[PDB]
Amino acid sequence: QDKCKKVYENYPVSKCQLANQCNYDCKLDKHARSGECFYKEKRNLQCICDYCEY
Repeated sequence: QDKCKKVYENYPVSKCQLANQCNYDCKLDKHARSGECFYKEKRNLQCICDYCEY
């Protein structure tokens, strides 16, 4: 179970609404190729990073 994408310890759900945020941050702290947001729990939200492409 590698998964090019990795879940962030804890990210802001509100700011997650903006893809430019999750990516910018993910590629800033994690320095990952990219970063997107996922829909966890019933309403809660999560932010996952990306370390691959194509």
